Amino acid sequence: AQAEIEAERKRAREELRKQVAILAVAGAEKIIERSVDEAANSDIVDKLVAEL
Amino acid sequence: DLDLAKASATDQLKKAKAEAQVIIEQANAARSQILDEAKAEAEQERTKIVAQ
Repeated sequence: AQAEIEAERKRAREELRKQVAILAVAGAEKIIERSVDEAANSDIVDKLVAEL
Repeated sequence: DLDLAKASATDQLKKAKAEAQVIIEQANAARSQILDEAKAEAEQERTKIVAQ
């Protein structure tokens, strides 16, 4: 019984991690949407072409 | 009277041998009841713990 309880607790913790990750990346998407810069985009392009 | 020695032995030996069997059977029933009741109490403890 005690092992079953501990296992359910671990499963709940992993569940919470799964919950947070999806909405976190979905919010990061909007952070990109509302913080992007054309100078930052050009910096990304020039950075990757400098190491291709 | 000498020929009754076997008769007098069969008046005791086989009857005791048979009685040993029911003596064992009653202990077998007691064992079975004890183990069944132990399982039935353990399950009700486990359910209580997990429900908590």
